[PDB]
Amino acid sequence: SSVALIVGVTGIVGNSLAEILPLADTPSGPWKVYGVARRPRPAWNEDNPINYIRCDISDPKDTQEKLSPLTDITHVFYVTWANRSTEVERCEANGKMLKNVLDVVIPNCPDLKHISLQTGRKHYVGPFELIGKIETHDPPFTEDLPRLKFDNFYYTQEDLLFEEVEKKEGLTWSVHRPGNIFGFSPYSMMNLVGTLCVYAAICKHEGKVLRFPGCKAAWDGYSDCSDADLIAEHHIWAAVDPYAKNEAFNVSNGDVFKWKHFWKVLAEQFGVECGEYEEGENLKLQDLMKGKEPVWEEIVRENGLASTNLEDVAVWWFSDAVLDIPCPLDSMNKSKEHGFLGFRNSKNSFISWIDKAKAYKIVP
Ligand SMILES: NC(=O)c1ccc[n+]([C@@H]2O[C@H](COP(=O)([O-])OP(=O)(O)OC[C@H]3O[C@@H](n4cnc5c(N)ncnc54)[C@H](O)[C@@H]3O)[C@@H](O)[C@H]2O)c1
Ligand SMILES: CC(=O)[C@H]1CC[C@H]2[C@@H]3CCC4=CC(=O)CC[C@]4(C)[C@H]3CC[C@]12C
Repeated sequence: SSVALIVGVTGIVGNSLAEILPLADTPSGPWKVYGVARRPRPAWNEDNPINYIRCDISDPKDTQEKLSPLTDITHVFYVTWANRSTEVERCEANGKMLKNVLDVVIPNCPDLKHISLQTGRKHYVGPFELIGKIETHDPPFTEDLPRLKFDNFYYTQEDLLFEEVEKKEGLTWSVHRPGNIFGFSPYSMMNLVGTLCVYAAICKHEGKVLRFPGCKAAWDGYSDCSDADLIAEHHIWAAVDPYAKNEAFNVSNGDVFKWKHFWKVLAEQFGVECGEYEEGENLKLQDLMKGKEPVWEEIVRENGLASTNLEDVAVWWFSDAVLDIPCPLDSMNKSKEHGFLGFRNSKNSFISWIDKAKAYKIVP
């Protein structure tokens, strides 16, 4: 039987992996699940049969401390990251985080079969600062085209992973590059759905219109996204399928959409009146929601929500970052040609993840 390690279990995809791995019908199930994180176990992670572990993977001592006793690990799911001012600092911080984990697991786990590493569609468009500013390859992005000639901590992590798996015969790897992730995790540093839900709940409480905080290309152009549960199934599939070993795969829901339509979905789900894209405005939730923490705590008590601080639940800079730029699509041909036929209805996923945030009483 298989034993999984989820590096970043309170994450947006780690929480999906924590919910799906111990399922009875999950491939290679039953699954024993260790889940690594720093914070204490929150309230939306409590009803899963997961063996929680508190550890800062940037500290090589706590990583040797907490992970050396773990003997039975068969598969590893690295699904965390760290943000810094420049991309060079992200290469250093995230390379060391992945290295500390692998230095421990590979020798101290005799049955280690697979390591799956989650990167992203930034692999193709470049780091945050350079996005829209550098000549990329032409979309839709395919997995095995040359890397951009710029720094990128996805590149740094991939090279590291390739060297580390060599230290064990029959050790095998996979990397998964999702688009914007539709999922549920209040602790996530990039939870787009949760951020858009809070902005809709604040527009509702104030009687103001849900205005689009982005550009016309995100409003009127084609967009796609990656469902968190679908990314989890994508990890598990590559972890257990030997015809997907040592390969990089995109993972997106399989359909496109326009935030023009999704806005009315978001508007319908919170009772707000849908606003349209206003030209020559360039509205930023980071600016628009400045100093609105009292309004949030007013919403929380008036709707019996869970005790949440606006900063944790809404990452305005991320939301602004995604809606201010056009959406270049990726291709799911390589995954489908290797036998992964999973998919999601992006509209239904959006509603589904909105309703999960409502269900856990994070938004009204
Ligand atoms: N969030 C997104 O929308 C998004 C979309 C595309 C690709 N990505 C890529 O997915 C990968 C993972 O992102 P995410 O968004 O799933 O993560 P996340 O922010 O949603 O959650 C990360 C998880 O790891 C844990 N954690 C963070 N710091 C830690 C540390 N120092 N030590 C141990 N654990 C730690 C957190 O507690 C959290 O549980 C990243 O490389 C990201 O580039 C994310
Ligand atoms: C709808 C949209 O604007 C999305 C589609 C492709 C997405 C970008 C490319 C993929 C992506 C992944 C990340 O983890 C950081 C933000 C970026 C860089 C995304 C920001 C928002 C974009 C541009």
